[PDB]
Amino acid sequence: AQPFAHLTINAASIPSGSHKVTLSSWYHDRGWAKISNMTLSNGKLRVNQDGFYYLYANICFRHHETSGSVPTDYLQLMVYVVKTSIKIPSSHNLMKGGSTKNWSGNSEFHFYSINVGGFFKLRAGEEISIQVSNPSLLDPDQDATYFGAFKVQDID
Amino acid sequence: AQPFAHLTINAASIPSGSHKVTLSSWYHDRGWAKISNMTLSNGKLRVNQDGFYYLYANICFRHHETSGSVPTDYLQLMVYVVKTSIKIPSSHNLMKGGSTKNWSGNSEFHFYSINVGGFFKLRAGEEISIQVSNPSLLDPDQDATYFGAFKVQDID
Amino acid sequence: AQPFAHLTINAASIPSGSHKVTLSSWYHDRGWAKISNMTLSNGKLRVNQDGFYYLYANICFRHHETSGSVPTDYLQLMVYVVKTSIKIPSSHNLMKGGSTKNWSGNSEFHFYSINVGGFFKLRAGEEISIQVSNPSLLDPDQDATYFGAFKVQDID
Repeated sequence: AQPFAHLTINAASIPSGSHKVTLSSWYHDRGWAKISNMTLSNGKLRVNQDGFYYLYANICFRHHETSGSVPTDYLQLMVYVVKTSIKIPSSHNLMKGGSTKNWSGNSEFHFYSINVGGFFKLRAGEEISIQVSNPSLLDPDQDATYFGAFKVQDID
Repeated sequence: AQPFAHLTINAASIPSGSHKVTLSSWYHDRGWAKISNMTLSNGKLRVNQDGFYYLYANICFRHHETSGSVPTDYLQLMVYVVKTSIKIPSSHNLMKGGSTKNWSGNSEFHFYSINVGGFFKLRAGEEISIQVSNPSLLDPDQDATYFGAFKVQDID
Repeated sequence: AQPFAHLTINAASIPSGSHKVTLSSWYHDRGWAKISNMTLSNGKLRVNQDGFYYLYANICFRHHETSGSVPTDYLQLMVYVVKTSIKIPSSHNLMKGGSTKNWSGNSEFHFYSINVGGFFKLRAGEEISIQVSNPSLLDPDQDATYFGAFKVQDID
């Protein structure tokens, strides 16, 4: 039936840096993770069926004093949903979300989630990927960090 | 026709504590609140028809110095969208969102909202409910705190 | 086919005030901005076909110390999705989101994004618009600030 995907983060895809990076490991076969009529290729969600899709992502970041220090008090926690063309490899942000945070001292725990959503016209061959800042602060739970898409209607 | 629900907060389901609780009272028949081919049973949204639904929630929290003061300098405003099943009961988190906030001195007025959304496969008999921390800080307005769902396609 | 819109901010509709305003200039014809069987009239999205629609908005605010300073150390960064009508002079709030935030001159860069979404029953002639506080702090990129709608089903 109509294409779709709901992907949960695989805790492998997370270095120990602050640099913005493409998340490359997502489950598509366990818990809430599912996919149909679309292809997952190392963090790249390829469209197989032309259409107007509703796209979305939810990203939680967290930090507990107990787990150690971090280079700085002030973080830029951002999420970018990117479209890339297998044909014309031009790459652009479909959506952006996030917040600057002062997780400064004398607080045992800090947490913050970001969500984005939107309706976009997609062509088979096009790929959707997720980039985030501070990926070492990501919350690994499946109810926490995910992204997905579902076709609403055909190209018109 | 296809099932759906948009439920608004009934200011009754609001204790005076900071412990996380399931919100049990939502309207389904005034203002923007509505429901069709779905059943609301004391805070639980039961699925009637099997399908792939888009689920969402928006939750607003606020605080006035005039109202008094916060339980602590550092607060944790969170939302959890929980799924349950007839027999074989088992609370399962579908999504979570939130932030840690320092609500003190600053301005007699503090506010923060959270939103979560996602595409899930659902079976008749399963129930969607909402839990939040600091429920006594909820914004009672129908445009501030609500949750809902709408079927997108049949199970496949 | 079924109606929809995805509108992106036109940097014209941005005053230099802190006063809450209705954003009056959106693109419907370039980049990801698109519209089908809905009509844009200076900031309001008119519904032309009765239906149950999914509505959404993403708003991003940001500040560069190089741009000068913020009107207050503690800012109210809010968005309200409002419904008005071609006929009556009413004005109804459908969703609200936002946060109070300290951008107290220290860090050289501040950013914060908000997103809201919901399922609403709409009649031809009703119009959707966006109101935000601190409009001079809006991020003008098409992936940062937008709102839209897509019909899910006919009225019932």
